[PDB]
Amino acid sequence: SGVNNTKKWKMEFDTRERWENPLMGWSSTADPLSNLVLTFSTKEDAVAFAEKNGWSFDVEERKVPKPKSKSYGANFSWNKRTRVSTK
Amino acid sequence: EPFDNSTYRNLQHHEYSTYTFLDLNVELSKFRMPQPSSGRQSPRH
Repeated sequence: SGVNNTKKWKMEFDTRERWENPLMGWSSTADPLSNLVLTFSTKEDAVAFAEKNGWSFDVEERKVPKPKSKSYGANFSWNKRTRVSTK
Repeated sequence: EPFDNSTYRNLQHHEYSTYTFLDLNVELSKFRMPQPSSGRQSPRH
């Protein structure tokens, strides 16, 4: 339930082939840009680092949890169906 | 009719029954005025 991991913009590269070794069988790969994840404090800085390094990008806007009005007294409401049956 | 302070006249509780409380509650229902209505039939309905 913590939110301390949703405060910095991340840059990541699309995944690629990941086969299994003929030996014991780890997850091999041939794409060096597989574990590269970069962190940026603002979208503009992040979107600027992409084409400056020359990388086609797509950007998804930050999802802000909308404020929700919560009242404890609603748990026991005279009329409204929000009255709970257990506590 | 004295100041019979030496007698515990509250003995009616001795000859009570299992259903006594709910019995005279039922007999007492007719005196009660209609209850308020919260609208819906249930908090879930």
